[PDB]
Amino acid sequence: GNFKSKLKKAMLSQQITKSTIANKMRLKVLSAREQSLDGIFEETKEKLSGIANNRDEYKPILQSLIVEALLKLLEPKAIVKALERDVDLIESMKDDIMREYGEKAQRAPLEEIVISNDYLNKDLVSGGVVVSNASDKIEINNTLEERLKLLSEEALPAIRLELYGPSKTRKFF
Amino acid sequence: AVEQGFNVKPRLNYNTVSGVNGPLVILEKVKFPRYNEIVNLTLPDGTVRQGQVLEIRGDRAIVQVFEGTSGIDVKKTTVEFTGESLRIPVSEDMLGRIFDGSGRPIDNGPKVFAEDYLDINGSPINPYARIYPEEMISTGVSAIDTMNSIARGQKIPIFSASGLPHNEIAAQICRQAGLVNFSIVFAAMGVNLETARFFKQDFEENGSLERTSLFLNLANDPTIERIITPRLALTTAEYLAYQTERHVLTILTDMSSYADALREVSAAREEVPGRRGYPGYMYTDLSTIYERAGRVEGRNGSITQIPILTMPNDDITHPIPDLTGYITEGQIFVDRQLHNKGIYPPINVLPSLSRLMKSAIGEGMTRKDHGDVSNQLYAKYAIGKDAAAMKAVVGEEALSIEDKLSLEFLEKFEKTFITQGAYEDRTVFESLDQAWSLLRIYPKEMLNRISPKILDEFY
Amino acid sequence: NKKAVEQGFNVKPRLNYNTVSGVNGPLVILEKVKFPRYNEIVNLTLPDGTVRQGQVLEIRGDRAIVQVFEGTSGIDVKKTTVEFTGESLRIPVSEDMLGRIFDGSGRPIDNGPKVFAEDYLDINGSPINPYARIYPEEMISTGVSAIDTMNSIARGQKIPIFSASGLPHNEIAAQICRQAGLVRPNFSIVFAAMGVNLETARFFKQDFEENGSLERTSLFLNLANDPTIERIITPRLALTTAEYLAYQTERHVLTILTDMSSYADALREVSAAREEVPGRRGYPGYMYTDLSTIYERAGRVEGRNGSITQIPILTMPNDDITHPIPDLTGYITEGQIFVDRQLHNKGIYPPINVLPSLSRLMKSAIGEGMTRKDHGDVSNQLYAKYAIGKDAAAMKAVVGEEALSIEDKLSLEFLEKFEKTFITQGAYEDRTVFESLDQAWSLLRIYPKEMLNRISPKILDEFY
Amino acid sequence: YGAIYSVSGPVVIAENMIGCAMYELVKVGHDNLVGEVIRIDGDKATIQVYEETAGLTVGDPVLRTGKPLSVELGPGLMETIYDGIQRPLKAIKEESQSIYIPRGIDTPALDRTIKWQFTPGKFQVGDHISGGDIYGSVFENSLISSHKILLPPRSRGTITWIAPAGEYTLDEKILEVEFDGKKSDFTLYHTWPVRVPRPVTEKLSADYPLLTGQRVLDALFPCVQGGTTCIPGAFGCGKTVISQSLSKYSNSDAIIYVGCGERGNEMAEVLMEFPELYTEMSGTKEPIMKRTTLVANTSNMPVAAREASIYTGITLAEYFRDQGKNVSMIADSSSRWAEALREISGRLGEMPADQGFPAYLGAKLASFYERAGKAVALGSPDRTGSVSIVAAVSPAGGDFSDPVTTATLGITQVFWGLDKKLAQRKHFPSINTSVSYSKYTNVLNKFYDSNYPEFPVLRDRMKEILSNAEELEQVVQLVGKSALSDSDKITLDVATLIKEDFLQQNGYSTYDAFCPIWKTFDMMRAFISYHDEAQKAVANGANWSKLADSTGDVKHAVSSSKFFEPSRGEKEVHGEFEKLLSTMQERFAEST
Amino acid sequence: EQKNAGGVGELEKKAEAGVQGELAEIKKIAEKKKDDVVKILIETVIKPSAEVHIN
Ligand SMILES: Nc1ncnc2c1ncn2[C@@H]1O[C@H](COP(=O)(O)OP(=O)(O)OP(=O)(O)O)[C@@H](O)[C@H]1O
Ligand SMILES: [Mg+2]
Repeated sequence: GNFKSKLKKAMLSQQITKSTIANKMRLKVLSAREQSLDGIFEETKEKLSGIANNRDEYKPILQSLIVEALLKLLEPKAIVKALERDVDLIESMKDDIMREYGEKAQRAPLEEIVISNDYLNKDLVSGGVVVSNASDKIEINNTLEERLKLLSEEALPAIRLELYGPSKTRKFF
Repeated sequence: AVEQGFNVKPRLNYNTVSGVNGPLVILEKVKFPRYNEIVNLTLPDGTVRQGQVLEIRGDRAIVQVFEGTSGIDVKKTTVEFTGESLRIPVSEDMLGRIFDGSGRPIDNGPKVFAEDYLDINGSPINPYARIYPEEMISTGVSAIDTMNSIARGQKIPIFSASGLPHNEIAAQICRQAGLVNFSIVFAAMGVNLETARFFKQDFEENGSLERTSLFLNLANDPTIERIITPRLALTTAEYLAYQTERHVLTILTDMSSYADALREVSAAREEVPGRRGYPGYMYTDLSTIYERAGRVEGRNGSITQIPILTMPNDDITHPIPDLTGYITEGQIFVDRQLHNKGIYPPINVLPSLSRLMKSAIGEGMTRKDHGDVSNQLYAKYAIGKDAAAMKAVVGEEALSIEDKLSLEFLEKFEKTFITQGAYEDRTVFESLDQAWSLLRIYPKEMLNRISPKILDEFY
Repeated sequence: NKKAVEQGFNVKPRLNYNTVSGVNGPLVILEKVKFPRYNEIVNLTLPDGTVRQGQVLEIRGDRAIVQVFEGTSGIDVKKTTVEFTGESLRIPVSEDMLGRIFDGSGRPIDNGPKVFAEDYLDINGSPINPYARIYPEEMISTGVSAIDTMNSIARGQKIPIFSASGLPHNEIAAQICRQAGLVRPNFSIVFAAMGVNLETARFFKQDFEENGSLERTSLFLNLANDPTIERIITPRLALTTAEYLAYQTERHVLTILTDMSSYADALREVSAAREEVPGRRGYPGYMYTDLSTIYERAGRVEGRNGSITQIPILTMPNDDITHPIPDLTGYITEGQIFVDRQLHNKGIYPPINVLPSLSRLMKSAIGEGMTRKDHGDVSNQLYAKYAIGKDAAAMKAVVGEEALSIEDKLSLEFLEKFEKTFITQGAYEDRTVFESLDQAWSLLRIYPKEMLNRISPKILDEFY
Repeated sequence: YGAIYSVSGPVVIAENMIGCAMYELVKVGHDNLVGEVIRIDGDKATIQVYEETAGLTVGDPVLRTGKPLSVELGPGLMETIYDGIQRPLKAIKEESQSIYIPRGIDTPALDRTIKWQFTPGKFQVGDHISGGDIYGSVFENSLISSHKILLPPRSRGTITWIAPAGEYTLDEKILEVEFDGKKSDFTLYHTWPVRVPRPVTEKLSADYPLLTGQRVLDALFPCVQGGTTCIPGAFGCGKTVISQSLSKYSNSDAIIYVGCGERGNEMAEVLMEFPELYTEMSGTKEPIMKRTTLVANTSNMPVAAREASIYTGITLAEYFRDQGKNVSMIADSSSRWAEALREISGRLGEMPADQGFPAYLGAKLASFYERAGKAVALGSPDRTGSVSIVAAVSPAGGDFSDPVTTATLGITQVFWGLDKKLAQRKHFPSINTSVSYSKYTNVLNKFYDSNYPEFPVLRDRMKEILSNAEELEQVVQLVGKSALSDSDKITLDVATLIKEDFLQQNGYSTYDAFCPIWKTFDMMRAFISYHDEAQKAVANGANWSKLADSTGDVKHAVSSSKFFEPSRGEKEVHGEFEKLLSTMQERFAEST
Repeated sequence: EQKNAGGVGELEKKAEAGVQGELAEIKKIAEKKKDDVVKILIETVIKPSAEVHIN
């Protein structure tokens, strides 16, 4: 009887040993999915930086990326933080930005929009602008990197459906 | 075809903070604040803490910070409004994962590959779409399997106190809670590392990590996340049980600690308090948590909540146990007196109750004598307690023959029937046979609660 | 020599505020105040000309909230002028205070001159550095057998006296004052009255005069007629006087704080006047801190031979230890001397119940060099057998005297001869600690040698 | 630099402080009083100053330090006494020449003039050092030798230069660590916020017992090295004496004795007596004071500083745990910490919750008690420490229904309840054996089976004897003892003997100041063998009265076994006990 | 019993190889649909909506 009791304790350790290896291998597959997913987003960042390089194609990008952010602020004055590369482009498109904001919003076009002297980091921000309130208090990070981060955070289920198909376990919804 | 949408919504970074009273951060110049909306407080240090909006004025938006307000300033703290309520990324891969109180994994694994984002608060399940739980869970515990039966879809807490083996009893039920396998969603709200390690070891030894999800909000973790943990665990359980058709056994622990978190938030908000300072809406919050368990029409899954509630001063009249017993479908009462006597499990059967026992302990589901035996055992145990009081007060010789027989019944009921020890695994039929062995002490004439047909058949 | 005098020669004009934003309860709120302090004492001049003295308690921007000691009755917004002294309450302290009778607010009610102050000391004082505080390990032969054999009092102990309303706590406390002395070879008593009646105050004055201690006592009489707000500052004045006379004058001081229940009642009234927390039984949540500020000013300090011993006299409402005042007082102080209504009704003087009584400074100051080597064992055995006797008496009342065993009968006999001969003591009779130990040894010799399990066997062999 | 706007009690709402962080340390007033920000209402910022508020004028400057309340860990802590905010009381006294503590003294938390012998560790130039790794050790005193110098947590990088062996002060550079091209200079000491627990690699299930030295605590309700412990009880019950005895005679490597709301005379007693006592650890007789530091914040000290004292003490314990030592924090009154919290809350205006104690009291107590536990230190080399928190709760009115007591019972694992009935009648330790419980009896079975296999069985037998005697006394007190059986009389007599001789321990007597684990086990064996022999002899047919008359000598020998001084050693004391059982067995056979 | 117990815990290469197929399948799916998923993510990021708040 004593030997049988000792074997029971050893057997319970074998289950823990098998479970620990099973869980470790199970998280290996899950970490492979995240690593594969990170390749999707890292490749997207490379093309997002590539699209910013195309000066002609980036002109309508910064048209929307500024007016869309200004329409959320709904402030008559704004401060635009942007890369030093895009400062001239914004200075050229400022009138179009004012007209588009005044058209999309029922209010009059914003009184004064000024490009902040402090420019975005070249390594981190690869495009877009970070507009702000007149007092530089309420700001919207509308950069391409921030937009991609928001998308990668809040669009995961559709990426799952595209890549790994539907969920076999799921039955409703 | 499943419809999921790609969309990018910019989020305003509000630098304006005008109050960090307690665990509440008060903003000043929010544009169209949204009630019950997740915000991210980027601290001056750099770390971000999640927050939830509890009240909005014309321009203010009071935010409760889950990770606490320690280190929050006004000049360099920016609050980023996500524009949507909290949506935990749910997936069938959550089984085997250990999450924090805020849903962030702590098992040294990747972020959960979301299959869908579900609102934490959920929605009230349609009463017409519910199914009355009739399948009886044959928990190994004799004091439960008999005399207070648990069904698939029941919300039956464990009313315990400080030092009582509520963790051991719940872990025993989880080990052996088969029908007459169960996925487990374990929510830890402010329990100590001893209890968390016990449960984790308990699951690993029994092999439950293949099909369990843990939300460990330890005592070291911030106290406000005790509000968010049970909702996260129960929406994960709802996802599994309904959208996946699993049989989830949700085990909340320290619901008293959750209510203490509510009181801490309610006191900070300076709201009008209820009994013992608890919020006047604590009944509604506890009901929202508890009523997320049950069977649903069409779906082949169920949720069986067993929230481990520790009564603060072993008093069932406390607001937390009172409202929990009023909301839930019963209670398992762990007795300090029985624990002192050395009885395990120290389940005091008299205060314990199972409202679904009546439908789950009929003929066909179990033996035809379950209800009669349970009622007779209850009556004789009450008579035994009264006889013990009479022996304590008046002289023992004054006790009648029935009183002496009932004292003997109490002795053998507590010391042989209730006393079970871990790993015992008494089947319902074996427990009923042992209960009959207990009831065979009395002559068949004395057994009033037993119907004559059952008495003739089984005595 | 003393450089603190030179700071005295400095006149400082004080603002005279005619602005009173409003008065509510015992608090008067001032407005447009120029840089208020937090405890500065202010002198309100009422329209009738009488001058109350108050101290600010909360100071918002250009606003001060004064509570006056003599009550707010008669205060008018238009005519009252407040003078901001600019410094917290400071009793004028001198060595000539020994032998005087002052009032609740420190004013001399002795019909003599104002005290020729040697230094102005803040009544609140400062906490004594625990490193700079010596552990009191010198017994005090209080004469009383109970307080000398079972509750021995050290030189710096702050052991209070717990009693009910009608008990003779004043009679016992006066006995200690007239008999206080070291076991191994005079105390400068400092008496503070807080809300006591005229009969009690006159009894204390006459007892001090009769025993000759009045030449070494500075009484602070604050009777029931006196305003109920300055019961707060009266013990502060007494303890500041004692702290001076001990730590700067090298005098061993007895501090008697009678009717600390009345002091705590005044504290509760002050707290309930504001929107403060009610604690337990209505007493403020900071009552522990205030009672600590009072009691913890006793003790001996390093490098200074002066010592202060505190014998506060409480008044338990229902003779219950569970009441907040006795509970917090026993939590803060270093013991208690429990005066028993049951013993008083039985006819024992002093009616000290030793079981609720305790002396935490007995462990030290009881030993083989300070007292006799058998003192601790004898006291422990006496408590054990007296409690056993009380339990045996209860069992006798319950199931008759015949059911008791030989041990219970011996316990009853020991309790009878202990309460009747040992605790009982004349009001003017003092017993040396060695004589009290001899009587205790006789009481133990009632028992056989075997049953004495608390006596170390060497002591039992040597002293039986 | 802000300004003071409102001073009401120990809280100071200071205006013109936009940018102040929560719990950020400030300097309120011209004397630079130490305070922590609680609320930030706009530019206003309510501060709980840790000093005396008397004399603060509206308009006094308030400096913003920028860092939270940070204890100063490092060499020199071990034999000192602190003021709650880690101010050395000896340094304050020496600098001020006054028996008082002046308001605003800014003495360094650690002596800077003292030169410490430094011995560099296995690390050298170029080795990648991580947070919590030991890069050297210093000789602090004879007892606590090699006070290992730890790299601060959250500090990491490659070692650029290390100081060679020699003598160094705390301000002198000891190490230079390069992280991402930025050099960081490290000294012998390092600061740590008291609010945040010091990180550990992984906590472990505590298994080695904490030998308190008291018989009942060590046998009936044992505590492990690394587990929270609660000691409720009214005044005079024995919580302070139990705590001091545990600190004196425990098997812990270091003691962090924290007194919040305790008298200054208890601190004076500890400072006076601890150097006199000696320990047999480390192979030599060294004073107890060489391995115990005191955080003294008495009851008359500022109210708000009790929380700072608790947190400073627990952080010192966590530091000596990360050093791999077996530390045991001793908080003198968690109830007084809670009363300080209640006073601050009432002065602030928060909702009273229960009894007036703030609604966050339970969470704060849970976090503080969760700081404790056995754990593996953060960095290499691998070493394991533990913090045992044995905190004495002080219920209001002597009732265990207080909110502080309820929260403490909910969070802690060991509950040493004290009954005032036994606190009177000199029955110390006045442990209530009916309500007290220890949840480490299950885990301690490994140690018991390894060293004293019969210890758990004997403890269970004594517990059931005590329970049976409690029931018998309850029935007898109302129905007399004229109907008890012989077995009932034996149980009552043996349990009265146990209460009078075994359970009660005179901690101030030489024989019973410290009853070690082996002596306690042997005396449990003696008492249980006495009870078993009496039961067997009476069951054989002997009348209990005659048996007691014949075996009074054996009963006296058993009851006087406590007088065996443990200083004789395990061999001598156990030799006498083996003869005690043999004589008792013979005197029960000859009588029968 | 001890000899049998030791063999059970050594078994990890089989478990590692079992998941090795899953990693290959994940890598294949990623290499197949990277173009499509990255292109649709790019379309979403590049094409915003100038939408004013409803209120
Ligand atoms: N183990 C013991 N052995 C001997 N005497 C003891 C023991 N424990 C307590 N005592 C005695 O009882 C007294 C109780 O004082 P103690 O400091 O223990 O009180 P406490 O319960 O901690 O009070 P407080 O709540 O006021 O801090 C001691 O001063 C001592 O005289
Ligand atoms: Mg104490």
